Amino acid sequence: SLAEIRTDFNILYSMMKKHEEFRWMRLRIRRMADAWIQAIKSLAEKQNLEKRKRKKVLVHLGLLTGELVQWSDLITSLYLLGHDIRISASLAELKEIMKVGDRIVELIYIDIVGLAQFKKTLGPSWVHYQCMLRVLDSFGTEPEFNHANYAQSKGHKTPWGKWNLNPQQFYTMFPHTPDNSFLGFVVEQHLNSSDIHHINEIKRQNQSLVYGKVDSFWKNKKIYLDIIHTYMEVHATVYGSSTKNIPSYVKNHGILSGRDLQFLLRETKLFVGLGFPYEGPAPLEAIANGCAFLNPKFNPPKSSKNTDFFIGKPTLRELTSQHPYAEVFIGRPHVWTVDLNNQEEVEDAVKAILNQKIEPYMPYEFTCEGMLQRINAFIEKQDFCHGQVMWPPLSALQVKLAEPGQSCKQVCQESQLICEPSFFQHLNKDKKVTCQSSELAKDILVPSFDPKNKHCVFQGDLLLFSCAGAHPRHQRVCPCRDFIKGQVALCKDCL
Ligand SMILES: *[C@@H]1O[C@H](CO[C@@H]2O[C@@H](C)[C@@H](O)[C@@H](O)[C@@H]2O)[C@@H](O)[C@H](O)[C@H]1NC(C)=O
Ligand SMILES: *[C@@H]1O[C@H](CO)[C@@H](O)[C@H](O)[C@H]1NC(C)=O
Repeated sequence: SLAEIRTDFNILYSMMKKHEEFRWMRLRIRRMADAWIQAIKSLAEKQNLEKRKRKKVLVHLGLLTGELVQWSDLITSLYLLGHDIRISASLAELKEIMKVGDRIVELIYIDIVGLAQFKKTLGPSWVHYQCMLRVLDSFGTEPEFNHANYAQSKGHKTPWGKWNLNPQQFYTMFPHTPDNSFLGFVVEQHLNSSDIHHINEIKRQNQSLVYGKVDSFWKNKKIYLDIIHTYMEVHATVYGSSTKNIPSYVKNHGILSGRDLQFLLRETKLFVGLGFPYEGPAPLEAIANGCAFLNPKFNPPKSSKNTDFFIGKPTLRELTSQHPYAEVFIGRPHVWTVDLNNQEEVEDAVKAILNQKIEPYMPYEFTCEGMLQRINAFIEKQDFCHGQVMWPPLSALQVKLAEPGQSCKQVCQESQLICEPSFFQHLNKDKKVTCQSSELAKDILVPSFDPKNKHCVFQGDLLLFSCAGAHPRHQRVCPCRDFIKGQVALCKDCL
């Protein structure tokens, strides 16, 4: 009934042998297995992992009836932590795994596809298991969209969301929506021992490498690159089917293996964002190998509102730059977020970059070990099956008052904290805000204070608490917590 840190992928490998569909994940796991095992050992030496209940866990990949990376890293983490995993990837496997006053599973990891299938399967008993769902939703689901009646009342047209879960049951690829939990993935290193001793030998050159494998992504960026070029060589890894948009002076390497790319990143001073693709791993991989990242700034920020790429998403989350995580959670000196319309700002950033030495940096949360700490913490401390939650600890709460036009998400972030939605239920009374009157409302923007009238508005619907949302007129009362540098998902007391 207690859980045992596994270090032998044999049992796993036979589990993942049972479908061709799993081959790509098998290969990923096999490749990283040494890193994965050093990780679980290393964690078990800095953390007592000896006192944990073995949990029976469904995982259902509707996807199989980016993602597969996260699935790989999740499934692997569940194994190394010693839990009893039932992988399903078909209606029949799911239907079999399911069909006294007990529960047949304690955790369920699933994607949006699988959730429709899970619901259709369990029918009425849905409710007996919904507190256990952990929904892999890369782009996230904001409370305004999760909550069906309210979405309808706001006239939202997207068929997505409307599941009425606790929004912390949504698991995202990057920490962009603090209404949801951050699961993430591991940024792979393709370097063995001989490469490590060789990684040293590589002398870094005053040369740039452009981010983008496709000629399309380069379109109308000549002015931007010409500024880079002024000061350093410009290398690419572009699939050269067409080169219509590639300046003549670009030194193309073509598509490289992960191994070869990492060696190239080691002789590169600057990795250059073109503005697409949005929040991918490549810039983390660059920063890890000691490159700086030139991060195009978005004015206005891009969202489901103004960008065809995001239309229909059940979230109004905005991108302030091509890589908001790199912008907010790494920043200078490693990351230089700059407006491409501001030619002077770009030139300055490039001049500044060329005159600083910066050490490599991989955030703890995007390693095998950080991921294991992070998932272990969610499994051991995050329970929705016993009503209102007590983790993270209330000791972590630090209230801020967002000014009109500012979300709780922003006010916490701008003060180097993260909005913690589980603290919202404790902001129910005024005990620099004193009310002369209060009312109840079912709105994502409350609790709110009107400092003109000294009128407070409290949340009347537990499912409408939102880190997301700004009041045009009023101040929002906001629950923030501290977080660990490199491990945003946790606070210091979160232990
Ligand atoms: C890389 O550049 C370092 C600093 O560069 C300086 O500023 C740029 C804008 C130019 O003015 C450049 O000539 C200056 O040195 C140098 O200290 C260093 O030698 C260079 N390293 C390599 C690998 O070439
Ligand atoms: C590292 O990988 C390369 C590339 O295939 C291989 O030839 C080399 O022998 C490896 N070195 C070690 C120490 O595993």
